[PDB]
Amino acid sequence: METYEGIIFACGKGGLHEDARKILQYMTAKDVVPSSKAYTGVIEAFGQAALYEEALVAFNTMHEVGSNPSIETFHSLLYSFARGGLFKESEVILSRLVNSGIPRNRDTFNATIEAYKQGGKFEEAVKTYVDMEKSRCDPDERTLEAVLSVYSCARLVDECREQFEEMKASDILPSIMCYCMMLSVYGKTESWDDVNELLEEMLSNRVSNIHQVIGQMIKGNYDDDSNWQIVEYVLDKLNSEGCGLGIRFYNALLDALWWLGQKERAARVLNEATKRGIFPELFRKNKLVWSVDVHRMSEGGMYTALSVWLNDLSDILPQLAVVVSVRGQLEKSSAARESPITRAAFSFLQDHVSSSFSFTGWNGGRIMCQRSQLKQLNIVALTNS
Amino acid sequence: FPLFQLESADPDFYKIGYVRRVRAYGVEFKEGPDGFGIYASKDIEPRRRARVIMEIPHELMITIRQKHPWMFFPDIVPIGHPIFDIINSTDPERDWDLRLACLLLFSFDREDHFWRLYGDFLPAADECSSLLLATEEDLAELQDPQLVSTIRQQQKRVLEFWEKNWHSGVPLKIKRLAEDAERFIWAVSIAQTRCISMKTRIGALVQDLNMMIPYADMLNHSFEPNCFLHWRPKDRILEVMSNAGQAIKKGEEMTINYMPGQKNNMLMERYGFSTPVNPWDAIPFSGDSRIHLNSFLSVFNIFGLPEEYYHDFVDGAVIAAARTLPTWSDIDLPPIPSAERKAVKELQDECRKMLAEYPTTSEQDQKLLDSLSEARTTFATAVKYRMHRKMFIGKIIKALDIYQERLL
Amino acid sequence: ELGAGQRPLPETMIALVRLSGSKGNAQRGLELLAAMEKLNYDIRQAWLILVEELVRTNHLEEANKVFLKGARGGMRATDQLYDLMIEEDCKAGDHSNALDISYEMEAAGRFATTFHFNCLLSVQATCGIP
Amino acid sequence: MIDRYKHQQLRIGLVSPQQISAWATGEVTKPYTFHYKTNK
Ligand SMILES: Nc1ncnc2c1ncn2[C@@H]1O[C@H](CSCC[C@H](N)C(=O)O)[C@@H](O)[C@H]1O
Repeated sequence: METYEGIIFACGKGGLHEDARKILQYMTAKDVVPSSKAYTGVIEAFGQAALYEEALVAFNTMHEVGSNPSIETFHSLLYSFARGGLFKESEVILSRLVNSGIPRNRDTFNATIEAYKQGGKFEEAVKTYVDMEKSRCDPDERTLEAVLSVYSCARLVDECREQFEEMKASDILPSIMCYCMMLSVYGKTESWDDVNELLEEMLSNRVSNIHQVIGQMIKGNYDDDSNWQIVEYVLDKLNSEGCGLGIRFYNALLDALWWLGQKERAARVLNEATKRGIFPELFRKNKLVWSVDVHRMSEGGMYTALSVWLNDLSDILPQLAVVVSVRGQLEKSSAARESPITRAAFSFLQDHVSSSFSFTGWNGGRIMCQRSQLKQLNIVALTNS
Repeated sequence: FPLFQLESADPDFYKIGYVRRVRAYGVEFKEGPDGFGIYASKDIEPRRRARVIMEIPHELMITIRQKHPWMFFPDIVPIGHPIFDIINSTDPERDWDLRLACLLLFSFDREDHFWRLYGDFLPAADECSSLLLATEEDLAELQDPQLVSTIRQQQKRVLEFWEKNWHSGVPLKIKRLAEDAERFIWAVSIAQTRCISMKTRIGALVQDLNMMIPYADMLNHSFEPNCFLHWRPKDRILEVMSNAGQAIKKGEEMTINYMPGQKNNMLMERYGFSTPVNPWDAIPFSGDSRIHLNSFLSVFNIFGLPEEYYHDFVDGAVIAAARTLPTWSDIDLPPIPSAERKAVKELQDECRKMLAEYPTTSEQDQKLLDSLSEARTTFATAVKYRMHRKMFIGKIIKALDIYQERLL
Repeated sequence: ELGAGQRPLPETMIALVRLSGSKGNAQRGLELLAAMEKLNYDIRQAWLILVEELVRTNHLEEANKVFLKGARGGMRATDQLYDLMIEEDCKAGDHSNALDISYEMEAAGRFATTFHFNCLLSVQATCGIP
Repeated sequence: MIDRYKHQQLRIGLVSPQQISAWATGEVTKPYTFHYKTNK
């Protein structure tokens, strides 16, 4: 029990779903009933790879073997759903947590804000933060980062200033993720004065090494063959808290680069993430489907993903080219086609390949291009400002 | 408050049996243009066991042993009567209907016999649907050379028997039974269309009998019957029993299975009728194209073993389609959808090739039947037969189209 | 499939039932048969398949347990499977199971013949009590 | 149908001295029936 749970935790931490599945099969093949904690590690790994179907099967199997889910199990699902913006499934857990006798802790509130944010529900995201303070609790550093992303996403420059300065008002030294979100909201409004003001703060950074290297590489100082090894050195050091922290770091970084005009640099940063296992669902290239999955990405990251995907399309035929913007129960509804990600991807595709990618009549969160229309198709310019 | 809120048969039809211990429970005899029938006079609620619908005493029946020697139960032929010699001269296998016809005509001549009264409710020569009464023009409407030749042999066999045994030198007690060939042909037609064969125990003797059973020969045929026949040896009563646990609504027709496992051409040869929902009808396919038997059965919710197919659009024709279509099966190998569409397309072409063999179509035959005004009973029966076969082939084309699409 | 909200086909359950019998997993084979009954399918054909797989894979002891439960439950087996179960039990010296099945065979409505009696006699003749 | 078989038997036989001992164990050695004084 101790060895099985130890290995599965590592698989769930690093998002190695294939290894986690084999440990579960090995335990069953030896007539061993895995513990409730062991299944939670398997559920964690599937959520790291956006394999929601296999994650909910393991959750279903927990009750079958009598290993009822613990509080940590309902957190593995919430963080898995939060990254994809599946607030419909997040509310199912929340409506289940109140019935299961589990009070809402702080971690539950953070996932709720993150799920609503990624799902485009900006009004409901701040309401959770509004209702969180009424219930007392104690917002942590990620909660401040959770609500800062909401304001940064909906282009609130003055709200983002107040949120960001208060982070350092308590001598917290906000992480590199919050700095990259400041660059996005300043880069979205073309506020080039504030961008240079924040960059000089990240250039000195005598205390934190990651801010210095990442801040330097954004400006383009580290774009040399030998000078890209230092940037890679930081990425390998950050590639030790698992895929959970990595996806948050790359989403903010690509968002900052795209809004600052460093669109060619964002292409190489995304290429650095994929080889490290980040965004394993991003691309599929077989004879049937050529797909790009952007439901767990930021707006800047999605644009970078589409730009590379479109350029690679023109190089080469599959039966279909699809863009997965909504991946959940919201697909079977009209709300998915009104999602901010779905509209942004379609708007991005409209003025890059003319009217070649149209919606689907059978799914709200898909943007397809038939094989016949693929014949009638760089397509996107990737340059640094 | 209570202040503010198919014709019935002749009343004497049931009464003549009723005064002779015939009992009917919850059913009524109703008469229509197509003939008599038995219908539930009220809502027959389900029970744990089969419910008694009708009870018919043995003494009101005309029965003869299926197997030689010929004994009659009850014994009505006097010793030394010349009718026994006529019965005894028959072919034991083929001439069971001739033996019953001789008994039937003999029974009409007896003053005390019940069938002297019951014979007046039998269909006449122009009302019986037996193909023995069909003219050569009626057989021309069958569009089935095999069935036509079978009927012609039946008519030839019946006629030659009358000519041999009812010649000029026979006694008057024999002449008055069948004064003309048509009278004897009608008797054989009644024998074929109404005979019920059962294994019965009478006293200590168990034997197979060919039986003419009044009020039970008014039950129509169904391949999904709600009733069955049961011989009660202790008091010598034939019971008509509704299926155990089956609810029967008021006005629903009470039916039995005349001929389990038999095709429409067999129903036409024996009883002079056919059904479009016969689950045993077959169609000759080449076998070049085959569909997946397991998929076809599951698409239409047909369960059970092949010899006991049942439905949980789907009717007896789809069950017949499952048994007659060319099929393949490889335990649990799944069928490729694109290869199954080629088979379905090729099977539908062969189905249309056979519909094109008929000069008319199914709906043209149906409107012809509605336009009739002076048509013999057998003529309409012949048209219904070919129309039912066209409806069966057309049902297969529809079933294949549904199956081809539900395989996605 | 169940987690996706889809309803498994009757043929899909039969593939799982037949697979369970090939591995001798009678408990899983019976769990799947209960699922088919819950799904309102017809388990007679799948029960017939499960028993034959266990007999074929030399799990005669498990096959008798599954067969009797179905037979005592009211299901009527095929005449081919009746002759299979009686004969295989008597070849293994299991008169107790062969007599139980033959009693259920007649209760269903299939009377024993000389073949079935000769199977029981093959074991009765060696018990030392004439 | 198959008869509901019922095989039951009983036998009598002469008894060995060993079986006689196995019944009792238990040897009666005194011709006394009941005590006169204690009525025991
Ligand atoms: N299902 C059915 N469809 C059409 N005709 C049927 C039928 N079942 C029975 N018949 C007819 O009924 C005859 C059997 S005797 C049944 C009673 C009969 N209708 C009568 O009035 O005397 C057959 O000759 C057949 O022509």
